[PDB]
Amino acid sequence: HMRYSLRQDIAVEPVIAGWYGWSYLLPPQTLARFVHNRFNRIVESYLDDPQVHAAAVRQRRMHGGPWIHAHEHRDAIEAWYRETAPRRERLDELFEAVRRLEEDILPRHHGECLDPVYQELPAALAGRVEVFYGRDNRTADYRFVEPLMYASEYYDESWQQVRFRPVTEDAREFALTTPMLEYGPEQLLVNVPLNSPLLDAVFRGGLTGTELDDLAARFGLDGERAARFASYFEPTPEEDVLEYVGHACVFARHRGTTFLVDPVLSYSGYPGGAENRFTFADLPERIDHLLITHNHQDHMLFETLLRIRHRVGRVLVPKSTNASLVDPGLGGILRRLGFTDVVEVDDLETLSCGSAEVVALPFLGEHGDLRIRSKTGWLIRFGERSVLFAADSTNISPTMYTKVAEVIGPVDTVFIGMESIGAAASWIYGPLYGEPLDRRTDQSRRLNGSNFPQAREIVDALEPDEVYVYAMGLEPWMGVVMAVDYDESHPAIVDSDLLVRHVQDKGGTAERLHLRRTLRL
Amino acid sequence: HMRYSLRQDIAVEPVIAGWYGWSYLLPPQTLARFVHNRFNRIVESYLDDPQVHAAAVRQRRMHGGPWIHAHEHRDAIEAWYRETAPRRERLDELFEAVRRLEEDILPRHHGECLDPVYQELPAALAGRVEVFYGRDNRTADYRFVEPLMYASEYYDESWQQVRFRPVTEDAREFALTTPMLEYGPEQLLVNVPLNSPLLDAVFRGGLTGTELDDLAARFGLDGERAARFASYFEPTPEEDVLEYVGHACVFARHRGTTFLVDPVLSYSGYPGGAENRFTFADLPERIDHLLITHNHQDHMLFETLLRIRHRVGRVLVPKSTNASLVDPGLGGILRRLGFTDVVEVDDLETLSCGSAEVVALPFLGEHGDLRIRSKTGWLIRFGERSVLFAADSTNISPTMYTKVAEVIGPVDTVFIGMESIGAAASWIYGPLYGEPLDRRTDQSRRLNGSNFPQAREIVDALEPDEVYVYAMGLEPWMGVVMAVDYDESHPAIVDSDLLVRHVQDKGGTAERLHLRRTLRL
Ligand SMILES: [Fe+3]
Ligand SMILES: [Fe+3]
Ligand SMILES: [Fe+3]
Ligand SMILES: [Fe+3]
Ligand SMILES: [K+]
Ligand SMILES: [K+]
Repeated sequence: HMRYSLRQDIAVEPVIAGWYGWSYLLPPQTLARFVHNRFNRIVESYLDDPQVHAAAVRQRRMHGGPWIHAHEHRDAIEAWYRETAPRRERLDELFEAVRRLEEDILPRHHGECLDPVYQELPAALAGRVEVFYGRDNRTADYRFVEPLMYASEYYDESWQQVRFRPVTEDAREFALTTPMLEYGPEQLLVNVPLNSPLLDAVFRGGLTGTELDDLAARFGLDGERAARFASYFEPTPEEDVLEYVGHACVFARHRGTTFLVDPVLSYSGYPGGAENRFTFADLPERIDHLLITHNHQDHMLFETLLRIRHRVGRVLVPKSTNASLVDPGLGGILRRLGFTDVVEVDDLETLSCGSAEVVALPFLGEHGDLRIRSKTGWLIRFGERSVLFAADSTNISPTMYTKVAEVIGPVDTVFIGMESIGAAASWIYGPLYGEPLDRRTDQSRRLNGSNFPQAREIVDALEPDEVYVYAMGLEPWMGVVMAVDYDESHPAIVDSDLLVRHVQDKGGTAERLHLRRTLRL
Repeated sequence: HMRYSLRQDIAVEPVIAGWYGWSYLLPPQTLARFVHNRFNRIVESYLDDPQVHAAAVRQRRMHGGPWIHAHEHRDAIEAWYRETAPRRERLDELFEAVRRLEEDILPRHHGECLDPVYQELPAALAGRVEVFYGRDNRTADYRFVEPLMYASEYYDESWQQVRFRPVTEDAREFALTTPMLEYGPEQLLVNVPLNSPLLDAVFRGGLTGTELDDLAARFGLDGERAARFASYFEPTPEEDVLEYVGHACVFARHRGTTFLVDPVLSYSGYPGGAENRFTFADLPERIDHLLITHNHQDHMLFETLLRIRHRVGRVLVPKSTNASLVDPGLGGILRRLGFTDVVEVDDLETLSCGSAEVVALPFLGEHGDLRIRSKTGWLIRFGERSVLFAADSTNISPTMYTKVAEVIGPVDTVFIGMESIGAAASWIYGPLYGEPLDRRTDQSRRLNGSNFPQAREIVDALEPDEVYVYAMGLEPWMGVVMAVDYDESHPAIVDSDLLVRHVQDKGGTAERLHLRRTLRL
């Protein structure tokens, strides 16, 4: 009996409360802030004049701004907006409760026992927060008891969906500001929790035709919708490597153990695409260790994560207990996505992984000076050979990498990002703030990685033989999550050219990676 | 050939920079605060008038205050104080650097990019801190990069010792405020890192006479000192349990797997002691899982921990990344003590342990409203039977245990502390503050556990059949670390009597435990 698997050219996009899914949309407290302060404003702006959004989207320099890219579908958006009104109002109860805690309850205390705060808590937060004083012993603060927030009614799995659609080209349009509706007859929007075993059945494949119908039924699909689901399937078709796959994503194998860092893959089975890409079909059966450096949209892509989930053994992430709006727990987020073996690792702790050893390295900067602990570089020692994936690590704190080198010893290879001009922090995180900063102050708070002198100092402290600049946002499929417009005048490109020369002139190898590349190890 | 092991009546007391060893003395940044703000003041006060300390120590109600109990040994103390002056001055460089960061550098910023802070850091802190803004986006704060602090010169293992001495009775004198010197010819003070494998050789024992001499030599001992060491040794002499051992310490075995929570043991081999105590000699060969609820002096006793270390498989502790002076990393502290398999667990995460499952439960309160995340209750499910060790958990946040019960399901047995009148927070933590609170405000900040209504609500939310009140500080050997003076008028005792009745009157079993007790499971 014939067996079928998901086509390689069909993307399954994640959806949370109508929007393309990413980390900060899963915890209810942070969803509530984004809905209230960002998403409702984008929709209401659109429904008051669709032509402004049309005019912005018509221009590539505006891509990544607060614009609905599906501007021709006013009625669908309007109906979607009115049907979900009770979900917005439930969530606004959590929004208001946090506001009340922050503005009306906590600032009334000045160093005395905080027991009376708990007796005054809004119902949405009762039993689900902890309060305490900061370092001055007088200014009250709080954090969330995160798993009780996920157990609350404000975390609602029925608001989660996926949208199936074909992929017809390498480039992807910016997706984070457009409601995720079934805009065309080729697309299918299905109600399903992002952690569902049903999604695993989909991605694992190997199903008979009748099994596919059982699966379609468990998804509540019938009729032409079930036939469309079926049409997304087609008859089903070990020594060392290090492979640069794209942006910050690198694949390795060592003595049979596999590793994938900051995962982002592209698709295949459509004509006209670039050649020699590392796509989903190139993945091995098992990904023993998945490593994530930090919680930025371009390093943890839900769409990629859900598709590879069924192959993954263990996930490694940086450790945080902040349990705040700017820094929700990454491990908790990954477990809500259905990853069941997640390990958090602190500064300079070591963990053995197959035949290799992984060490977490400090990662400072690139987070707009927010109190965010969820970031690290990963050093992997593959026997005698050690590789650092530094992602967007900076050298804003001079001497740290010298101090780190004194503990970790020598490193042979360094992948380092050089996105030296980054977005304003308020663009990514502003909806989470209690109130805005004044505008000129806000402008100084950016999400910058290493420029040339910063990278130079890191490489000099660590003394690798090979240095690759990566994580530059050049691959067209990264357009889902960032603006991908490139020229060799860009300060970032110039600064990477300097770094590459610097390293060449010291006797090492160096290169800014552009597209897939097989490598030493 | 005859073999020898450490006598049961010989205690090996930990010493850090001259003082009895406990958690907050190991990280250099917190040692520096305690030395500068507490210990130097106690010594200088003593050396100006020994008779005040004599007069305080003469009275039991004062025990636990800032008093040197070895008051008759003025010259030894004076010489010790003058010989260690260069260690105090090295440490004062770290003290001053932190002060400068907190008072002069950080308050100059008001929301703008913090990069220039790093360029101004004192040398002691360069490369070893991270700065960032709090929730208001304008008030700057910081934390330590903890392993770089341990790699710095301010963390100095040569300042660590142990002191061997006989134990001749159950009661122990309060030890935390008296320099740990060789006050008598029966005592031996040895320079050795607290994490040394040499200490493991000592505690494991089974050594021949000549092996003991090799060991004495590796400790740098010769002559009469080596003979005194030798005299501390004597010829060397599996179904389910739950055993209350003392204060908050409970031992369990389940399907062969062993568990020890909040370890504190007493000694034996001396006449006149209470009968039927669970002492070091009663330990099994292996302690598979060691669990610590929180980082208070009466729940993590270095003296007990070092002695059992060689038997321990894995340590479980609450998770924190605060990396602050009030909340240094517990896991980092345990690894510096030589424990090599330590796992940190967050709110409501589960871990399988032998045949049982452990779940961490939220623990709020009893920490003076400080930002301290290093605290949890432990739920162990031993097959069908589940036991909660709640330690000093409170119910200051109404509804939390109801919300927790909705996630964890039913619990059969609860051990709960009821130390409802606790010390002032500034007594334990005050040396770590940047400056004092005004005195009347400070008085409201206490380290209280559950009183009667608080315990009642917890038991009511969780519905156990057995409830034991524990962790009451009644055992005489807890005098090392707290004042042990008891009467049935004490509000704490009365409130526990009410709780015990309440539970009896609902059909369950209940008891305040006093001394060792074998139990159900
Ligand atoms: Fe980033
Ligand atoms: Fe990035
Ligand atoms: Fe306590
Ligand atoms: Fe206690
Ligand atoms: K829920
Ligand atoms: K050191």
